[PDB]
Amino acid sequence: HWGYDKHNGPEHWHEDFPIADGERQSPVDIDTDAVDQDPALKPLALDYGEATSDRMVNDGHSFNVEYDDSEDKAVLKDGPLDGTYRLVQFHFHWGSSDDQGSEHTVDRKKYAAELHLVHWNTKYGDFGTAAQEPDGLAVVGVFLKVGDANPALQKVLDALDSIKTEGKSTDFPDFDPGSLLPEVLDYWTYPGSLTTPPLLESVTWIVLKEPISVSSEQMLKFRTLNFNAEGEPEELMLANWRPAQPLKDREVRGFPK
Ligand SMILES: [Zn+2]
Repeated sequence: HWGYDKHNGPEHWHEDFPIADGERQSPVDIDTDAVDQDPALKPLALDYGEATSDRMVNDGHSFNVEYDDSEDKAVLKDGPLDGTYRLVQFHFHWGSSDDQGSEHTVDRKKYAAELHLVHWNTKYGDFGTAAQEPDGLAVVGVFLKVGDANPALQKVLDALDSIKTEGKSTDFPDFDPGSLLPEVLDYWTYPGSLTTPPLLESVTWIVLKEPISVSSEQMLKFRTLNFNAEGEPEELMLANWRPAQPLKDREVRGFPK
């Protein structure tokens, strides 16, 4: 049962999921004195106005806000991409104290948490087919910097008491995922992987340069979730981040530089 504790955490994942030691694993440190420009890169296009959130679910690893991805209500295009990517869900990673918790780092700096907006390439018909392809998935990562409380985020945090344990779900309508974005969408990109098992090497990462905020009090709420199901031994989600993995000569590109 993979997790984040000392016996089942990231340093052990390679036993059941050997791709953990792969060529294109995520997250990574983004060293900003090593980032390259590429005139092929474009502005990020996030078309989220019509998005329809459905529900929030404690999956035993984090919690996911699920979207209707049966059509193009919430899509990602451009940036480094060459197709149309539908938003299926977003979730977060966070740490046990506010000084740590992001998966990506920027010149070794750790934010308090990181938002992952997970998308899949429509041409593959569904998420599972897409997850097996190098160009199949695209994840937008947004740092959460501890400081000012964030009203958009509060709406997510207000629902977490309804999904405290694994397998619980709650209705969650009308949440605009764009409300969790910075105003300007400058980004870094590189080829990588999912940051949880199965760790599949199918993700084009788009990591936004500008964090959104979170308060220290808000951060407490993330840590109240339970990894386990009702009636099982409790183990709170105090931390659920994978550390930086080796870049292995992949190119990190930046837009606009
Ligand atoms: Zn994630």
